[PDB]
Amino acid sequence: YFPYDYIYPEQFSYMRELKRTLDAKGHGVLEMPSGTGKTVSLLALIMAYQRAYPLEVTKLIYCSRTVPEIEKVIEELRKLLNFYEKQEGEKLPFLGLALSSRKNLCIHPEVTPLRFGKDVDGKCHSLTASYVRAQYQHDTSLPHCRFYEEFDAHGREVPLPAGIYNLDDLKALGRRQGWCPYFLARYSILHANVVVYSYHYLLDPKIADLVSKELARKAVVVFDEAHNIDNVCIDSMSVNLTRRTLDRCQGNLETLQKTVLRIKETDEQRLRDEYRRLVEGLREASAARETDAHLANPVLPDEVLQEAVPGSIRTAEHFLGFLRRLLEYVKWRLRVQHVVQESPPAFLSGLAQRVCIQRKPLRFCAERLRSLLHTLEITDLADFSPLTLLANFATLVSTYAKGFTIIIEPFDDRTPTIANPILHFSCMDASLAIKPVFERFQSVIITSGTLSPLDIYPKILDFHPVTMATFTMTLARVCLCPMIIGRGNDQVAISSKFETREDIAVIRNYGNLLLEMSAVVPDGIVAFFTSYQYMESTVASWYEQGILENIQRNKLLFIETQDGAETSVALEKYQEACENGRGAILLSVARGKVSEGIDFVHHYGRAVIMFGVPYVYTQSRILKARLEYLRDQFQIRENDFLTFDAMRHAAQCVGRAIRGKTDYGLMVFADKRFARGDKRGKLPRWIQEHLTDANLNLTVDEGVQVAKYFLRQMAQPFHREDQLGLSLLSLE
Amino acid sequence: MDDQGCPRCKTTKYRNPSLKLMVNVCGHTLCESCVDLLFVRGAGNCPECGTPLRKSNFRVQLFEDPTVDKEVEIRKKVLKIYNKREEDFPSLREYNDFLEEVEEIVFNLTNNVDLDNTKKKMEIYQKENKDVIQKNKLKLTREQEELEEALEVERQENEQRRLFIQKEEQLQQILKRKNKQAFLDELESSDLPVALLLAQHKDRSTQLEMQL
Ligand code: SF4
Ligand SMILES: [Zn+2]
Ligand SMILES: [Zn+2]
Repeated sequence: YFPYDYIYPEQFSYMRELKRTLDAKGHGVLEMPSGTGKTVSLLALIMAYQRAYPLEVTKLIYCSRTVPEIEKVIEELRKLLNFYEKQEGEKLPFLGLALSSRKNLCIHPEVTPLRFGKDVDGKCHSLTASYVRAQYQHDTSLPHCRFYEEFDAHGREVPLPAGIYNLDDLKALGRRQGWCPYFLARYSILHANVVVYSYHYLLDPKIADLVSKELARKAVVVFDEAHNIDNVCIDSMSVNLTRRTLDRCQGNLETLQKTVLRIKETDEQRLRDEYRRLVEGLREASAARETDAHLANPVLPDEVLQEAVPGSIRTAEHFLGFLRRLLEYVKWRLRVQHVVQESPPAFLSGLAQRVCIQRKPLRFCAERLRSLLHTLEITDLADFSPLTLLANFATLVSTYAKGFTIIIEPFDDRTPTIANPILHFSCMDASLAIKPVFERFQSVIITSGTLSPLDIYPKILDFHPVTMATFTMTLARVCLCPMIIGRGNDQVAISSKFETREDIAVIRNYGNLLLEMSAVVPDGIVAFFTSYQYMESTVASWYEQGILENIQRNKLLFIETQDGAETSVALEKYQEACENGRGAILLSVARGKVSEGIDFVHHYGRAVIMFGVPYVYTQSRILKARLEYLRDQFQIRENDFLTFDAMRHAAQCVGRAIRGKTDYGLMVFADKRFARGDKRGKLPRWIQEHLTDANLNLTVDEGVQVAKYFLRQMAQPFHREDQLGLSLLSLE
Repeated sequence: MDDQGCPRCKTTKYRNPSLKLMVNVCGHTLCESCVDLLFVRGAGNCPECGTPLRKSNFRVQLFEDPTVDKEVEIRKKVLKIYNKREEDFPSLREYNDFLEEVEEIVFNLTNNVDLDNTKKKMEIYQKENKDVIQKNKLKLTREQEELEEALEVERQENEQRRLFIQKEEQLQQILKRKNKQAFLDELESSDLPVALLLAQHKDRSTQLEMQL
C-alpha cells in the first residue's frame, strides 16, 4: 500500500480522505500542497481502493490537463505497479489507458508528419470510413489502412493486453502488434480498468465524447488541478464565427450543389432507400469512426431526437434551409456589426420571423447536414469543417439559450479596423456542463492545490459533503519564503492602477527588483507576466532605456513567443541552459499557456516573482452576463470572484516549482493588492506558518537579505526532515 | 461606385455616396432615385425589360439578401398564404404528414415550376379560410402579446435591479456619513455615560451590525 519510507506525514492525512469520500459516497474537495507528489499522494490510495472491491465495483477514470504530465502520471506508477507486485507475491491483471487521438495517431508516412491534428485526422477518416466505406473493394484508391483490418481480425478475436501503455508504446506495437490508438483503445475501453486522458477530452460538448458506457453504478473519476473549469466549460461551448469562414462556406454552398447536380440517382437512390428507413425506424447509419467526424451531441442533456426528418423533406430543400439560414445569418451579422448586442433567446425569436420553420430544423440540422453528406461520402473534412461549425451553432441556439449567452464582438481585437467581426455563443452554466458529469458519475473528487476559498465550489453551484483544509507540518526547516514586497522607497504600484501602458515610472524599478533577484538567486527562475502585449509592454522600455546591461551579464533570458513554435524553443534551452554553467532566468506569462505541464524541479526552476494582479483585464463584457448571473446566484460577487479568478490562476502558476518536499521555492509577491485578497487566495496551510509572519511591506532592498538568509541556511545541514517510521499516533 | 448604380442615368450613385439602392421583385439592381420616375413612366415596371410589378416591392437591401432571388421570393411566397397554410397544421396534425407533404410543395414553388394555380385553386377550398385566418389572428395576437411581455420583464427587472444597486449605494454612504457624524457629536456635549471609552465603544460596535 506504498508508504515505502518517510512520506512527509501526509498519506495518513489523506488516508481518511479516501475513507470518508469513498466508503461514504462523498463528492469531495481536497486542498493539496504543490510539493506533494500529486498521484503518490492520491493514486497510492486510489489503486489501493482499486483492489478493495469494497462492495463489488471500483471504476477508474482519471483526467488531467496536459499530455506530458499525463504520461508522467503513468511514469512512476509502473514502479508502483511493480512495488507491491513483489510484495503481495504474484501479479494481477491491470490496464491504464492513456487515450490520445489528437496528436498520436497514425503510422502511415503519407499521413503522419503534416503538423495539425484535426485536418489530418480528417484525411485519415476520409480514407478509412469515407473512401474505403464508399469504395469498399479496390486496389489503389482503397488505401492501405491495413491494421484497421487487423483490428477487424482481433476485434473478432479476444487478446488480453498487458499493463498501461503510452502513445509511443503502441506505435512500436503499431510496427509489430499493438493496433491503432483509437481501435487498440475501443477494444480496451471494452474492459478498461483505468483511463487517463485530458480534462478537455471529456468536456467536449461540441462532439460529445462519451468515453464509457453511461454506467453510473459506481462511476469513479478523479480530478487534479481542476482550477479553471469555467475557462474549460464556457470555452468548451464557446462558438467563434469568422466572416472569412462564412464566405468560404458561401463558396462551398454552390460547390456542394454541383455535387448534387452531377449525381442523379447513384447516391440519390442510396438516400431514397434509407431516407425511407429514416422515416420508418430511426437508427444512425454508422457505428464506426464516422462518428469521430461527427457532432455526437451538441446539446447533451436532452431526451432524444425523436421527430427527425424536420421541416425539410429533400436535400436541396435542406440545402435551401441553410440558404434560408446562412444568407439570413449574414443578414443577422453584417448589419449587427455596429452595436455589440447581448440577447441570447431574443435572437432565435427574431430569427423565427426570418426562418420559416424553426426550433425543429434548428435542432434537427447537423445530422441532416452530415447525413445528406453521408449519402455523398465525398467531401473532404477540412473543406467541410467550417460548415459543421454552422449547423452546430443553430443547434446550440435551438436548445440551450435562455440560461446561456449570445455575444457579438465585431470591434477592435487584433483587427484595427472592423476587418474581421465575430460573435460568440457562450454558455454560462459550467454547472450544466458538469451536472451531466455528476449525474453520470457516482461522487467524484476535485483536488486543486490552488483552491483556497471553498466558497467557489458554489460557483460550480453544486453540493459537497466533504470540503476541508489540508494542513501539513514542515520539519523541512521552512517549506518556502513567501515574500510580499510592497516597496516604500520606489513606492509599490504593482497593480495596474496606472495601467501597464499609462506610466513607465512604475516600470522603473521592476528591473531593479528583478536584477537583484537575478543577482542573488541562482539556478533558474520562471516568472509570470500577465499577457503577451503586456510582456511586449514589459520589455518595451527594457531595450531602449538601459535595463539589460547587467541582466544579460548575470543570467540569460528566455523570451516566450505569441507563437507556440518559438515558445517551445527557449524551453529546449532553459532545461539545458540551467544545467550548464549558467543561471538563465526564463521570462514568461501567467495567463498564457506556458504555465502548465512542467512541474519545475530543484534541478531547474526554483523561484517565482509575482508581477501585478493576475486578473483578466482583456475581454470586454464576457464579464457582465457572467457577473449578473452569479449576482443572480449570490448577489455580492463582483468584489468576490474577481479577486479569486486572479488568485486561482496565481498559485496555479506560482505554486508549481517544488515537486517533492525539500525542492525549494522562492515565491515572492510583488503586488499592490495583498491586504485581504492574496491572503484569501493563498492556501490555509500556506498563509499560516509562512505568509507575512512579520514581513509585509518588504522593500526589495531590504528583502534582498531575506532570500540570502533563506537559502544560505536552507542549503546546508539537510539529513533528517520529518522522518516517519512506525505508527505513533501523533494525532496531527 | 459599388456595383454599377442603376442601369438608368448614372446621376444617383456616382454623385451621392451616402445612399443605397433598392431591389425589385425578381432580384435586379436599381437605385433609389428611379423610384419616383417609375411612377409616371409605367407604374411598377422592372427597369431592364418591362416586367410588371406590385406596389413597387423595393426591398432596400444591399446586404446581398435579395440578390439571391430565391430568398426574396421565399419572403414573397411563404409569407403569401403559405404561412397561413402552414401553422394550422402544427396546431393539430396527425404526426408529421401535415408537415412534410406541406414541406414538399415549398420546393414546388421555388423552382419557378408554374404549377401553382393547380394548387392555388385547391388552396383553401377544402377547409375554412376564416379558421385559417383566425389562427393567424390567434398566433399574431399571441406572439405580439408574448414578445412585449418578454420585452417588459427584461426592461423592468434589471432597471429594478440597478436601482436596488443604486439605493444600496445611497444606503451605505449616508449611513457611514451620519453614524460617524452621530459618533462625532456623541462626544460633543457629553463625556460618554460613565467612562472615557464606554458608549463610544458602545456606538463603535452598534454601527457595524446596522450595515450587516
Ligand atoms: S486508422 Fe489508425 S492508421 Fe488508419 S488512418 Fe487512422 S491511424 Fe492512420
Ligand atoms: Zn421578374
Ligand atoms: Zn437612377
